[PDB]
Amino acid sequence: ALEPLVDLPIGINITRFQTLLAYYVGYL
Amino acid sequence: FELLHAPATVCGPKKSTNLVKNKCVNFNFNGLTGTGVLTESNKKFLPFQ
Ligand SMILES: *[C@@H]1O[C@H](CO)[C@@H](O)[C@H](O)[C@H]1NC(C)=O
Repeated sequence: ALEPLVDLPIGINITRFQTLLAYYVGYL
Repeated sequence: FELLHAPATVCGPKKSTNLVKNKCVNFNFNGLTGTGVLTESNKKFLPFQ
């Protein structure tokens, strides 16, 4: 199980992301 | 000043008391509330719980 590390009050509407460079990805 | 729907990140001083174990007491921890006999435990929480 993954456990909480960081929890940021910031109020943004996220819709995209990218990596700073193997590495996977799956949507919740 | 502004407040909104209020996803606040800043507040003033929060209150506190001494810890009164082994008495029936009206309690608040972190904003969660009830009434009970608070007492010491053998239970082992994880560091974030
Ligand atoms: C996020 O979307 C909501 C939709 O109601 C809007 O009220 C809010 O201003 C948006 N915030 C940002 C940072 O885009």
